[PDB]
Amino acid sequence: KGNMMSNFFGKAAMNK
Amino acid sequence: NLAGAVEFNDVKTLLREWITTISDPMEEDILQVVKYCTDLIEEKDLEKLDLVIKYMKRLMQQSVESVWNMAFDFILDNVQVVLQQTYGSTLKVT
Repeated sequence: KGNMMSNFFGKAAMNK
Repeated sequence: NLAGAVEFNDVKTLLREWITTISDPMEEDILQVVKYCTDLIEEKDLEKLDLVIKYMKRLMQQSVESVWNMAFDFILDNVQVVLQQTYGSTLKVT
């Protein structure tokens, strides 16, 4: 679900 | 913003290792950065646009031969196109 090969910005996205 | 924070310390810590380390940038960080570039134009925060674009371009410029040179040309294209339609000018970083 998204990320393709492990998001670098989208991992550090507005999400906690 | 950049991902979740408008802090240039966060922006910088995203962009720096992204451009230098990731062998093949997936479209999802590429679409998030282009989104904010065009959004910083419309949100009157071309101050932060200055910071984001100058740092992004500088690293993608000094990268020899990678996808980052095409990403340089792509992101910088779309931001200046919105900026010439909105503000009527295209900021040349130089």
